[PDB]
Amino acid sequence: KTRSSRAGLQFPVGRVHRLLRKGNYAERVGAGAPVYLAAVLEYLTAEILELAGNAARDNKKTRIIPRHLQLAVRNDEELNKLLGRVTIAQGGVLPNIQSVLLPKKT
Amino acid sequence: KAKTRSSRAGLQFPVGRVHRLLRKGNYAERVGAGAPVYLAAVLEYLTAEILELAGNAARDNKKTRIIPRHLQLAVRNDEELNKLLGRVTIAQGGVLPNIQSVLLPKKTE
Amino acid sequence: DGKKRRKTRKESYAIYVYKVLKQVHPDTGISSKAMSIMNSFVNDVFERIAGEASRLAHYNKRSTITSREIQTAVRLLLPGELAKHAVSEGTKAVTKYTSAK
Amino acid sequence: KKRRKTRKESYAIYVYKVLKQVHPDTGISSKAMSIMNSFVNDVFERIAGEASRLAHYNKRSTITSREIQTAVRLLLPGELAKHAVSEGTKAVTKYTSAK
Amino acid sequence: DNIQGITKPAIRRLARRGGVKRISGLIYEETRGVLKVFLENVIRDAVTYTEHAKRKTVTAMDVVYALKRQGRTLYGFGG
Amino acid sequence: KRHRKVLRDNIQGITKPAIRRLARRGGVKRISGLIYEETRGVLKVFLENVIRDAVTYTEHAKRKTVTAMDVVYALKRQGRTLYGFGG
Amino acid sequence: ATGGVKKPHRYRPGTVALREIRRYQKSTELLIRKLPFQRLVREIAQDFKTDLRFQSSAVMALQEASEAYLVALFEDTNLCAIHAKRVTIMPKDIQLARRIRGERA
Amino acid sequence: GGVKKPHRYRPGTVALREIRRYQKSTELLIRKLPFQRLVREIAQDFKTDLRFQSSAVMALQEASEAYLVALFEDTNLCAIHAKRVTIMPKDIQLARRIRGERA
DNA sequence: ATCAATATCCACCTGCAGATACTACCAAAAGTGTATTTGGAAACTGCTCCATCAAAAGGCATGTTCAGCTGGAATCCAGCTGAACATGCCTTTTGATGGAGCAGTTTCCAAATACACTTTTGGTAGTATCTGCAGGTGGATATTGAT
DNA sequence: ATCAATATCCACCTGCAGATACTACCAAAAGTGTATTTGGAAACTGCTCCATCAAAAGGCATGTTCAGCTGGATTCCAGCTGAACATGCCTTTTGATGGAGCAGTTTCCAAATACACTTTTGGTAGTATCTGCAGGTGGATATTGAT
Ligand SMILES: [Mn+2]
Repeated sequence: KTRSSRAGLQFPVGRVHRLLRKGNYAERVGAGAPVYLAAVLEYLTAEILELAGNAARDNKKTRIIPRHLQLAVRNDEELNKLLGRVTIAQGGVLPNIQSVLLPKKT
Repeated sequence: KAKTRSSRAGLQFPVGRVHRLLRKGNYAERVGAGAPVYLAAVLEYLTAEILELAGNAARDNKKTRIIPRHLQLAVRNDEELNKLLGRVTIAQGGVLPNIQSVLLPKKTE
Repeated sequence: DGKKRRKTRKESYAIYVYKVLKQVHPDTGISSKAMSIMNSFVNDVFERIAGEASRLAHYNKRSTITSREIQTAVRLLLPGELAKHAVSEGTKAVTKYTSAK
Repeated sequence: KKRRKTRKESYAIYVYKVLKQVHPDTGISSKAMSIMNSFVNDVFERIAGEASRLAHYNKRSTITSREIQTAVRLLLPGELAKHAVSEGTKAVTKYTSAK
Repeated sequence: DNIQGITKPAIRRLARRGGVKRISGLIYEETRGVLKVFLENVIRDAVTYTEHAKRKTVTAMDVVYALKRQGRTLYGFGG
Repeated sequence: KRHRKVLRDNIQGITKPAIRRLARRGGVKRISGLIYEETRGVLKVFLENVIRDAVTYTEHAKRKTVTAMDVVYALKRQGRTLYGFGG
Repeated sequence: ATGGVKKPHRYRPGTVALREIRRYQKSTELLIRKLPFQRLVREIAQDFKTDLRFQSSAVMALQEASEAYLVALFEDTNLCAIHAKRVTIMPKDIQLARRIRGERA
Repeated sequence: GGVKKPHRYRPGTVALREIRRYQKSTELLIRKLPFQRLVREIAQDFKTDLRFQSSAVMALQEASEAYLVALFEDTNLCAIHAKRVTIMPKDIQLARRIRGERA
């Protein structure tokens, strides 16, 4: 029986372990450590697709693409501050046009 | 012991201590033999570089001993250090004396 | 007529993504580029969590990162509501792995 | 008398040394000294770090002195960088020709 | 007073060092807001460091480790 | 069988219409005459910047080619981290 | 009868811009042409280092990066004219957007 | 009562004189008590019943104060850009945004 | 307020690259199980500096009158800047051949690791003279701003 | 240009916050010979991937005229704000006690890990057929714009 199952997750609980050793972030790795991680990583993955999935239904597409991800990420308070120095590769820009740039008073 | 690795390189920065700090921090599996020499050297010089200008800075303001204010004035007045500390705040450092030119008496002059 | 001087494996999370996808949307696909973005998402969030705990330990003389450091990282590194749910989601996983065997 | 003796090791004694090798008559206050000890620690970790990442992209594990060269090269502004690399290749060759 | 503990002239004093001649009236409140944002943000991080080393006291290193990752590094206290 | 001709003044390959579109998307309305020149320069530094890091990397593990991943480090390490092209 | 301007269609100054401010925003392609933005990633390089070569896909990354930027440097620079009570971007705009960003002084 | 035209330094001049005075000096320009109060009032909401090593509070006072100062130069610059010399909050709001705070 | 004259949605359609799909081997990685090591909680108490007390002292803040001008608004003419319209060029495109130069596998040693063991020294901890300088005093006079 | 009207800046004075000089101190940090371990450097080569061609077109950038109106400059004037002056409360701080709590030290096992097998899997390769939507057409309705 596998350490993913053992913990309930989907994100490779053994594979994140290695990368906590090969990285040399500290010397010794715990037991909760690599588990507790593959939980976060997964959750987030999960978070950002319940968004970029709906993104996709809104414009009648049905396969997620980078651009959907930009709407997702960008239309969302926290993710946005988590990804303030990130750059979504071909993920346009949230539609937006400033006020004083609109033509009126005939 | 016989001769310090520091003086075996000709420095005032512990080419020994570096090698421990580099091992304790977990930067790699294996710190090379040259590594801490180089690293110490490079550090040593930069610290000479500041102090030089930090000495001069005080000598302009009629003083013998260095205060923080002598560091802050030293640093910003120099382009390449300013960038190296481009996003650092020296405690009790103060700021370079500058006033925007449009705020000068009689309209703008 | 197969295989050329065994090419090193480019082990991504492409599959662990797709698996955690179909859960959220059973009938939504994903491009390569759509995806290829998500991998570095994982990849990126890793480096930071680990690394931030790496720091926590070194400010504590700890030569080990426990799930409590990972938590402290997560709690520092993530913004608000994203923090809580991750914190909990994390423990939930530990809880289960310290209740089997 | 080893109780409250958890060593708070610094660079202060080395900072003062170099202080003199250029401005022998000029002093340094403890407050300004601290800054000067914050600085060295700072500049250490960066170069150290930038070299810690530099091994890993290359699939290497030994932080040779080369790593540091680049680490600094990547890190240090224009001219102020050209000098550092030198002084650090200076000291390394001295050590290579040592007892 | 606390947030009202920060004074309009002190704000004028801190602004003058910025190099400001004429300070509009609303500023004083807006600034007092700007000041709270900063603080809440720092201490939250700092306190999270305290709580890790199991302590009921914020060290001046909890603060550096906080002000560092914030993005506003402070020399002068690190040890 | 090799080619390679002189490579000069290619900042012009960045053209006013396109320096427009960037600015359209920007959410921008009226483009003054100068911006076209100010931006081209503004772009040089950036490229100039990301590149003397992209390379400082390649130059290192003894290569003669700058890779996708090569850039990514030169981005990230400057606070411009891109996802997509790898790592 | 002699009195009625002309007839050829002309969209007012600004209501093609909005039509475009609307459009590029919508999507995602890079607004700089490849070959010409290529020669500049070739060219700025060889000036640091000759004999060097690029990956089909590093120059494709150096784009979406240095692109993105402008369109978001411009984002910041629109904002700035607007703040001088304007609707035109003039060089001084950018330069203020750069300065405050910490791109200058 | 009457005063027979005394001395009243023309406005902005006592201001423009204080600018020079404070740039040249370096002392923390917030009364230490109300600060050490505002520090204590906020952190309580993160953890109740705490302590602040006197350095830590000043460490923060160096940071908070020095932030503001810089942020004020950015404002003034923003302000002068509207062709003004009086910093309104409409200025601050642009400076924070560009820097990426309201962003 | 129509009425023409445009782009703009939206629907239907295709063409195929880019998706998803099985078979297949398979080197590495994941897990299992043992001996073996050890980082850090567990709890006890020593003291360094944190917190409120006390209690002056006056420095520094708050409200108040006055009027100086700075911001903003209201009108007006140069010419900048977009819109459009004619052309024609260089990017784009889709493909094909070296072949440069990257990368993967085999070999071998200089250099780096763990290790037992001798020595140097940086931090501590009082203890005590030293000392540049932060505020005090003239008395100059520069900058300000009335005449 | 005049000259009071105040803030500024220089030499010269002395006292103490705070840097310096001296010894006793000791764990631990570092250098020094020993014995072992393997990282990475080499040389050879399979092989993906870039430079480079080539030939054909077609959207795309160039320049050009033309004129709408934004930017910039002008005058203006109302009310926000700096100045100054009067209180007078509120910070300062020193000066020093309980007493928390950081921070130190002896314990001791649960937790890491290094150890050698064993099962599994996820990635490349290979080949092979789908299927979502760019993309191109056309016809209905929306936006803009001169009457
Ligand atoms: Mn060149």
